[PDB]
Amino acid sequence: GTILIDLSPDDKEFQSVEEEMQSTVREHRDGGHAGGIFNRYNILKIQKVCNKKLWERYTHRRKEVSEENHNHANERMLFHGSPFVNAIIHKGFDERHAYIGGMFGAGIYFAENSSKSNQYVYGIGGGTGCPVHKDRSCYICHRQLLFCRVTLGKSFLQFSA
Amino acid sequence: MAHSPPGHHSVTGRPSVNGLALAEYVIYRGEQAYPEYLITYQIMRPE
Ligand SMILES: O=c1cc(-c2ccc(F)cc2)oc2ccccc12
Ligand SMILES: [Zn+2]
Repeated sequence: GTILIDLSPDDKEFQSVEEEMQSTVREHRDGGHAGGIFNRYNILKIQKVCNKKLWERYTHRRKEVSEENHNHANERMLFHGSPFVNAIIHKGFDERHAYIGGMFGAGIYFAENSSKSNQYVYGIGGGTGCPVHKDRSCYICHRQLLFCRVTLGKSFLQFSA
Repeated sequence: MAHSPPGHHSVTGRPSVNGLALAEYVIYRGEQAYPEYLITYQIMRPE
């Protein structure tokens, strides 16, 4: 039931999503090993992801969290980069999309920094890079990120390096 | 998938060394996220 609608570059919604993408790039402590060396992106397309069933699954759960947290979902817009982006947009997020080995346990991980999610597009640690050239810093091959609505509710704060 | 810490719905990873890093977040239920935008892009070689 998923359909993808292209946004026009003229649309304010395209433009605000582009700005969040571009303005949250940072340098990484790996010198670009995982994700490549870059200060900015060439945005080729932005599509709106529409699935009624998946949306209702999200809002149902959001209302539950909200009612457990003084009517505050603590909703954010955050990036996610994954080899499984195509399954995610058709079937939703589930246990198969979790980072089993992540620093905060097996769950599904999101970032404020678009460049952090970019490090996972080709797998954990950047995997072997693009399928075509085996290059984690490929400047040719087309990459995809998700910009996602995420319900945090009451969030456990972990200070960490 | 693990469980949220008892009494919580997510974990926030607050950066504590790299002063330029933003936060990272973990949820333990797939229903707590909706993939709203699909962005297709290239990284650009610095000049
Ligand atoms: O966007 C992310 C995807 C993933 C990710 C991890 C393992 C997978 F198998 C798929 C995606 O990990 C992250 C860790 C920190 C911040 C963001 C991410
Ligand atoms: Zn390539």
